[PDB]
Order: sequence, then structure tokens, then C-alpha cells
Amino acid sequence: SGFRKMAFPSGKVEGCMVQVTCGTTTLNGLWLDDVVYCPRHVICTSEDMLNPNYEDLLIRKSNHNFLVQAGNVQLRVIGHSMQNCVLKLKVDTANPKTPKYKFVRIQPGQTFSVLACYNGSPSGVYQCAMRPNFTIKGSFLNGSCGSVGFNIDYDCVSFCYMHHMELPTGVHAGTDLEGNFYGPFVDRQTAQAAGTDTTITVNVLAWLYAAVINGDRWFLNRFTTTLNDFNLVAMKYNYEPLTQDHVDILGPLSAQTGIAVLDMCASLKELLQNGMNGRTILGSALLEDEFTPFDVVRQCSGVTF
Amino acid sequence: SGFRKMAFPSGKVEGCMVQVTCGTTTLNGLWLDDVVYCPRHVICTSEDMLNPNYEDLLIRKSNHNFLVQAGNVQLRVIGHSMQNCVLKLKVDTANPKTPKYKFVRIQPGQTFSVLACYNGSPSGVYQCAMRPNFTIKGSFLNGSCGSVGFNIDYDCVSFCYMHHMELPTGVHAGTDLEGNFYGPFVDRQTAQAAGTDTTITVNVLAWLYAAVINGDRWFLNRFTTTLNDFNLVAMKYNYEPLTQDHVDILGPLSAQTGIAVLDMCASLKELLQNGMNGRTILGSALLEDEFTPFDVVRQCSGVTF
Ligand SMILES: CC(C)(C)c1ccc(N(C(=O)c2c[nH]cn2)[C@@H](C(=O)NC2CCCCC2)c2cccnc2)cc1
Ligand SMILES: CC(C)(C)c1ccc(N(C(=O)c2c[nH]cn2)[C@@H](C(=O)NC2CCCCC2)c2cccnc2)cc1
Repeated sequence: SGFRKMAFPSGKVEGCMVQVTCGTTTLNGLWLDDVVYCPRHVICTSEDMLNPNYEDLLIRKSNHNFLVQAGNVQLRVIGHSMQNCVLKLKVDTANPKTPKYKFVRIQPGQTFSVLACYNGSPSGVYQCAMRPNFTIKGSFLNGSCGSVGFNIDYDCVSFCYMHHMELPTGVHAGTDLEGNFYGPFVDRQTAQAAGTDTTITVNVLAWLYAAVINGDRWFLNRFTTTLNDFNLVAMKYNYEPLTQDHVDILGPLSAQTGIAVLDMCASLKELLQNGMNGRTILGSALLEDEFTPFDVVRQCSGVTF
Repeated sequence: SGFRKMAFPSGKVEGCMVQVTCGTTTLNGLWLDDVVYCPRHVICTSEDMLNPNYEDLLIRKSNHNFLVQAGNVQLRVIGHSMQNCVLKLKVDTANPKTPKYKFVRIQPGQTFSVLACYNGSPSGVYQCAMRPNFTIKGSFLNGSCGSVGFNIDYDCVSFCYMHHMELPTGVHAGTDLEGNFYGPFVDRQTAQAAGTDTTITVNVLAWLYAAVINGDRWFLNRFTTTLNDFNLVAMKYNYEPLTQDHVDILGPLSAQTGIAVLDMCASLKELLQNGMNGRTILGSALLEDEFTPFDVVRQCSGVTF
């Protein structure tokens, strides 16, 4: 028993992290087969950040302008190209540690693990969610750019996020591994702010089920509710609409605990209206929304990789 | 910026996890050089748990009674011995992935990462603390036994914990890698409960500094306090005594932020007496005590491994 913010084991991603240097800027890159993927803003200078002309900047660059280091080993760059906001550096050595992998674009509300890196070296791993406003609330310092987010399914690493930058709000923004930003953000130093975020209702519900599985049951009330009446209340507290797909997705937790989803919705309704009155749920004084239903199932059933 | 519960990258420990089977019981083992370390209760049966005679049970066991699997590869056991509550199985193949490592016994209040495993396969990684009552608040299911906790310093993995069992309270107990339990607990099915836990005051203070570094400053008041007056208040709220060693250890955070430790103590005093009044700190509605000062420094300075 117990419940923790649990990340995927990071060993498969660790063997893919390299350091990419271009002029004075260093950041991280991802090495899969004989390609290194990293943020294109590595080719910016301090004179370039407000409105870089990325095509023009790249043109003045030779392969030899790119210094790629895997640990202490230099990898020789033999090609370079730009795909959306990502650079692809073809190198003359394929990564012998390339895992089975794919590139996916995740949906707001989904979660992934982040292997934060600096100068090509791993520093820490933590679990994140794609917020409804397409930001993530990560922990990243200067030089973290190129750190990646991933899920693991079985033996296959699905890469979903590459870190590009921090917004003035202190939240973080980036791209899928095709270089397309999540949200309306751009890789230049300009005014751009996140939309108002919202609470991932289906995740909050998944977490309430995890509480019940762990024996924390005081918030369960005697009522039910309709989907429509639940959503009118939740709207007021800045919760996202719960759809029938969300309900279906909560099926495994409802079956395990015996609590119908609409019944759990009535308990959450009461928590929103009345608060928790000093009590805690799974050691938290707040409703948590960064566990998906699948995360709860996986952590309370022991899925390994 | 940002602040997360951040674990150490787990790749070095992943390459050390094996499956150990003895009769019908399976659990995890740690493979370093040509030795596999695992909990001795693997040699128990369902008829043995109340008061196992471990010496007698081990005697009736041959090397061939131990099935060790690294992935799908069987490792042949060529010796076996018992050290305190841990089994040491000498195998005929040394782990080619053995990292530089040592075994340490940690102090209450310190933190470590846990690589939770099932049947020798990694499932997730999260960060934990040794509670003052020598339990840990982990996330572990049946078969997690033998999962280990560790810190990483530079290139060296310091192993500090091996998971042995769950208490009826749902908290977890285990040993150092010499097989000596943390706390008064024993590896048998008998009545044994944790002492009353307490809050790790020096950790709470480290977390308040992390808040300030991240720009969350509303709880800072205009007062100072003496160490003695602070501890009289903290005693009431079940906080541990803050010692001068704790103050010295907070030196780097005080220097970085400009806030004297005793000044930060006056702000924490007010939070204990008045509560937070609906406000949050680093996204939490509760005071967090599972970040050590070193964790804060490392996460707000980017130390890599
Ligand atoms: C050129 C461009 C696109 C404007 C840029 C500039 C700096 C960086 N940041 C690098 O740390 C970094 C950059 N190159 C190597 N390191 C940081 C970053 O985003 N500050 C933004 C701060 C608001 C104003 C725009 C820039 C950063 C800090 C913390 C976590 N994440 C990233 C990222 C992008
Ligand atoms: C023989 C002995 C020492 C009594 C024992 C028995 C079972 C286990 N548990 C194994 O899961 C397990 C054991 N062997 C393979 N798996 C579980 C465990 O501790 N239940 C305790 C529950 C209270 C009463 C005593 C046993 C476990 C569950 C969840 C997380 N951690 C461990 C551990 C030790």
C-alpha cells in the first residue's frame, strides 16, 4: 500500500542523453540510432533571441560547428537539418543503447516522466502532466533545454516532450519530438503567456479512487448525482467538463472499489462545496489532479517494464 | 524554476535488479559483483511466518533451491549465507553492470530514491525519507520485497535501504544492506507497530527556503526568534528539536536568499500558530518535510551524475 508521485525508471532514456554545443550555448540532445534531436534555439546568440531568423542562422553553420558529446566521447556530426523547432544532427555513430521507441504527441491531461539533464548528464527524474493550458509545471534550470518527457509501455519508450524554455510565469513549454510546440508558444524572447489553467477533473476522480483503495474513505457521502448536475457544480470551481469517455476510462477503478463513477462524483461535489475541513486525503490537503486513471491502476497493480 | 519531488536517475540500479525464487515465494534481489542480496524471509513458507527459525530453514536449503533470474538469464547459485536479515547468494557470474557503490546506513530525516520492483523488473522510482520512527512512507505492493533505496553521489551509488515488509499501519520497514533493520522491527508476522512519528523540522525549513528561491515569499514575517524560543513552540506541534548542527546545515540556503535561519524560524513559528489561511507554498497546502537541505541545493543548482 501507499501512494506516491511515481516516475518511470529512467535507464533507457539515460543512455540516450548527449550534450550539444554550438558556439557558447550548451544544452541537451537525444541520441537515437544515428540522429541527435535537440532544440533549434541552440543556434541562437544573445544578440538573436528577440526574433531569430532560424533559417538564416542555420545556413551559416557547418557540421563542424556542432560539438556533440556522449559522456566524454565526441560524436562527429555529418549532417544537420531543421524540422519545425527541433534540430536533427546526423552523426557517424549510431547509439548502441537505442531502445525500442516511438514519438507521440500527448493530450492535455496526460502524464509523463521527465529526466532533467544538464550538459548531457542526468540529474533527476519526476512525473508531470500536460496542463490544459499546454504548459507543464516542471523543475528546470538554465541549460535544461533538450531534457525529454516519456512514458514506458512494456519495452517501448514513447517520447512525448522535449523541453525548450521557461515562461515568465515560471511554468515550462516545449515541443513533441517533431518540433511542434504544445500550445501557442514560440521559441523566441517575446511576450507570450499561458491561458488560464483548469483542474483535470478525471484525474482528481482517479486519485479519489486511489485513496479508497488505500483505505482513506472519510469523504465518501451517501449521495449520487447525474453527469449534468455534477458538471454545473464543477464548472464553478474551474474544473474541466467530465465526459462519458472519462467515465468509461474510470471503469477499472469503479469495478475494483465497488463505487460507481457518478457516486464518486457526488462525493467530489461535496468536497468542492464544503472543503476538507482540515482533513487530508492520501496525505494531501488539496485535491490532486496529476494522476491519470492509468497511473492509479499501474501503481496499485504493479505493472513493470 | 519550479520545485518537484525529484528522484535520482535509476539506470545504475536497474542493471542490478534480479528475481529470486525459493519454493513458491518470489521477490527481488540486488546483484553486485558475484553476490545477490535479498531478504531472508524468501525462505519462509505460509506455515512459517509467525516465528520462523531462519537458521533451521536455511539448513534444509541447497544452492539449487535458489532460482535467480537476471531478465530471462538464469544465474547459477554456488553459495549461500545469511547476514542478519539478508541472504547473500554467491553466483557464478559477476554482474557486468555493477556500478561503483557502497552500503550506508542512513539517519532518520535523510532522503533516498526507491526503485520499486516486481519479479526482478523495475516498475517506478520515487523519493522517500527515513521517518523519525524508522519507517518509510513508500508505495509497495506484494512482491516488492528486495526493492532498494539509494542516493547517487557523482558516479557512486550509496545503497541505504532494502524493502522487507509492510506494517499493519500501511507504512514500510526494512534494513540496510547488512541486513540490520531500521527501527525495532522484526521479519516475522507478529504484533509490532511504529512509534509516534514527528515532523522533520530542518527539512521543513529547507523547503521554506526553496519556496523563497522560487519566488513564493508571502509567509516571511518581520520578526526574529532565539533557537530556544523557537523549539518551545515547535515542540507543541510535534516538530523535532532544531539543533545548531541543523542551523549550520542550512547555511547555504540562508546565504543564497539572504534570510538568516533564526528569521526563517520566526516565520515558521507563525505558520505553526496561525496556519496558512487558505494560501499555498510551492503548490502545497501543508508544510512539507521530505526535502533535506542538500536536496534543495541540488534541485535549485542542477547537480548531475
Ligand atoms: C533563445 C530563447 C528561445 C529565447 C531561449 C533563451 C533561454 C532559454 N533558457 C535556457 O536555460 C537555455 C537556452 N539555451 C541553453 N539554455 C531558459 C529560458 O527558457 N528563459 C526564458 C525566460 C523568459 C524569457 C525568455 C527566455 C530556461 C530557464 C529555465 C528552464 N528552462 C529554460 C531557452 C530559450
Ligand atoms: C514472512 C514475512 C516476514 C511475515 C513477510 C510476509 C509477507 C511480506 N509481503 C510480501 O509482499 C512478500 C513476501 N515475500 C514475497 N512478497 C507483504 C508484507 O510485508 N505483509 C505484512 C502484512 C502485515 C502482517 C505481516 C506481513 C508486503 C506487502 C506490501 C508491501 N511490502 C510487503 C513480507 C514479509
